[PDB]
Amino acid sequence: MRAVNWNKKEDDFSLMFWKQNIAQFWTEEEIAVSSDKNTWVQLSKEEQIAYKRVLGGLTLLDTKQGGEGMPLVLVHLENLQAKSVLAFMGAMEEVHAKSYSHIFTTLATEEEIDEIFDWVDTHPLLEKKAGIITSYYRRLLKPEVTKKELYMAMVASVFLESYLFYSGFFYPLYLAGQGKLTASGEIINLIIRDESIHGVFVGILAQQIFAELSAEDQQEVQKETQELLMELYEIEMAYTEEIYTSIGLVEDVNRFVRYNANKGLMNLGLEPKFEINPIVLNGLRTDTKNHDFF
Amino acid sequence: MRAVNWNKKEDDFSLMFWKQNIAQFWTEEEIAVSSDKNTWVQLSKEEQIAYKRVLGGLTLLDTKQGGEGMPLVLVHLENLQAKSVLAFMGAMEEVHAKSYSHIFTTLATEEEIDEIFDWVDTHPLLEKKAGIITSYYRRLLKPEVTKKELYMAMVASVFLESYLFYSGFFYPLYLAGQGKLTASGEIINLIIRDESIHGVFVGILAQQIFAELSAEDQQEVQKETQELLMELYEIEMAYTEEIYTSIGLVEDVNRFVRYNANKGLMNLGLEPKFEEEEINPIVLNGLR
Ligand SMILES: [Cl-]
Repeated sequence: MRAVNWNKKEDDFSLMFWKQNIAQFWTEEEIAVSSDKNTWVQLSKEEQIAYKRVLGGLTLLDTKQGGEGMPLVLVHLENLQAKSVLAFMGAMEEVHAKSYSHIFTTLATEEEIDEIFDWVDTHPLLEKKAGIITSYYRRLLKPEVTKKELYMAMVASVFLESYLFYSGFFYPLYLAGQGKLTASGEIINLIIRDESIHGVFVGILAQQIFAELSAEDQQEVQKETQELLMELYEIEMAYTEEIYTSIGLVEDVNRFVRYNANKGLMNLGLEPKFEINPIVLNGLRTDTKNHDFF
Repeated sequence: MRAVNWNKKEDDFSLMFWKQNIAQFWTEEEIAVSSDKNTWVQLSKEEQIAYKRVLGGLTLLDTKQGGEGMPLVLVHLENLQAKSVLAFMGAMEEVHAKSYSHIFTTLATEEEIDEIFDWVDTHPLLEKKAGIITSYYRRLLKPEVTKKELYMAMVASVFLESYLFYSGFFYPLYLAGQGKLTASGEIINLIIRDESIHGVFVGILAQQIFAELSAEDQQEVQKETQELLMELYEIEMAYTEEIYTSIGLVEDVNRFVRYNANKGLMNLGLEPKFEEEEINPIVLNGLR
């Protein structure tokens, strides 16, 4: 039975991503959020509700990625060095989720927070969105998986990390780019810096598996991938209408969703399928690599 | 579908263990090991081989715990706060494995290191003991698991983290207690500080799942747990004989194995099964 041996590279990139994930390590206690209250109270009722709801949705996606996606993808990987990186990435998803709770504690009452998490649990679009992704993960709950099944779980992972978060990330970035809730904006930037490298790494692993598939299986997963992309897009368009219509931002968020869907495709080695709001860009500007990335 | 909500406690202990695991965070780059070369070269070849072999075995157990044990136990937990803790613990198992490679790079040539890992992969006792543990994990590769299956995977996890490591941890602690390889000894101590809290936490979870079983299921897993303990003991005694006979420490390591088996049992809420003894005082000084 093999032990991970870092003296003998198993691939050309796992060490670099291990080191970068470690270098980017942070926890919920490094960014104090209390100073955001001065601009929180200046938001309208409708803007506060949108902010809290998008944070709830972001929390759900991190919960599923750290607790189902990374574990089930990594257990079936044969590359022990890449397994190591994914295990660390899954732990950082849990750090991300906990950081949203830290934001909530500062900006909302105990009762308001619990109302948001009840709204998340019963929300039909969030349940549909997360169910679509996790179906590909739950297919891996068996002793032996095919490369097609593993590939499609990695696709789902890239789409969650590079794409599905961004209808939610929009709003903390939009406010921060206006000087509002900048400390929470710093946290979201740290989260984005991690998710960006997560999506690149899983996308590399997916491309390696894809090349190992038969031509017939390649054509089948290409179709499934394009269908999944658009299935999620339909749900995201319903979600942006639900969240952002009250505050006038639906079309802006949709452009941002498409931008990040294209990024997810590129992480998988695929061409863009869709043809960034400047205030969002300014809210990314606090992190040099985020602003360059986007 | 539920998102983790740390505002509303799911149990009385996950937040405390979350905070402690974060507080204990460290990586491979924080302890420079090159100063150990001065005492490494004073060891005989037999001592050096034993050290490298036991680190190879420790690396195998971390590989399986981070890459199979924690993932498969956590995926079936309903408690999202406890899931969070386990995901972090699994990542730290991978950090531990990477730290052993850091020690290897300092103390051995590239060819020597690859020889150790080939020795690990083809070792029959390491394959057997790892296979016994991972059999309980692999039973969780299905959409729905029973609480009996989850309990026995948690038992296997506590036995690995609180017990099976210690036939290997012995020798770095013993040498460090004598002033030898003390930088590597500092790393092993950081690893032990993590594994100790891992075993306590998983043991708490196991006791919770146990209380949720029918009496019939309780009687079954109680017996399976005692049998597993002693099946692993028989393998560990073969392993200590193989590793430590050359350097005269077999009976010393066996005492330490029994001590830590008892700790694993107590982490599960179970009574000790081996003669309760004082820890070897040289090892105690290596923990100091
Ligand atoms: Cl296949």
